[PDB]
Formats: sequence, C-alpha cells, structure tokens
Amino acid sequence: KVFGRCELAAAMKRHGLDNYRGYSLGNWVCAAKFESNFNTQATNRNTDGSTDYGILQINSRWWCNDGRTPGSRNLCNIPCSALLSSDITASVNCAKKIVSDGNGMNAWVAWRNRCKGTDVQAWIRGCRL
Ligand code: NA
Repeated sequence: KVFGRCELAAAMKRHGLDNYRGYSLGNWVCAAKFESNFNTQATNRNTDGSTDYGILQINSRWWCNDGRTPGSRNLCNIPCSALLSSDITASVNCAKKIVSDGNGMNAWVAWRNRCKGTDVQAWIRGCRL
C-alpha cells in the first residue's frame, strides 16, 4: 500500500508515534517519505546481505527474520514480511523499539540525511489531525 502523506500521518499518530522519544510526527512522516516513498511494500538490499523492509525500512540484521541474513537478530520477534503489510501496526511497534535502541532516529539514514535539522512540521501541514 502506498499511503498518502496525511493518511500516513493520521495512522502514525493513532499508533502513538507523535512525540515518541521526543520525535514530533513530522519527523516520522519525513522519514517514511525518504526511506520508502510511503510504500509499505518497499524492500532494499544492504551490502552486508541484510535487507530493509517496509514503510520505515527496518533492517533484518537486527529487527526481523527474513531467513537469509545469517547470524542476525530478530529483536522485534517478527518475520520481515510482516513489515510489508498494509497494516502498519508491526512497523510502528518495531520502530518504537528501534528509536529506543540508543541512537534515536539516527537509525534511519534517510531521516538523518534528509529530515534531521529541517522544518519537519511541513510534512504534516494541511493535515486534519
Ligand atoms: Na534477522
């Protein structure tokens, strides 16, 4: 599922991401835009042989099981395919653990490089939230 911008903002807010670990909703929306283009089905291979999955590009090296990332962890205790669902529950719940891991939203490289330090409230402008 490819979410609309305000559609995703509303879902992320419902699931408790607005201000989670002090990150305002626009940070999360911006991150999703640049990680996945708002597409739950996005997958991307990494150089270490892990893959990033879903709307927030969650990595199989640590967070989910995809059966082809030897020596990896599964800290969200989910198959990585769960992160591709049109239902973003699993992705959100797992993102909460990630952003609590120590480095905050710097875990999302597109957030770091394209959202951090920018006017991220623009990403929710016009949304009835
Ligand atoms: Na894994």
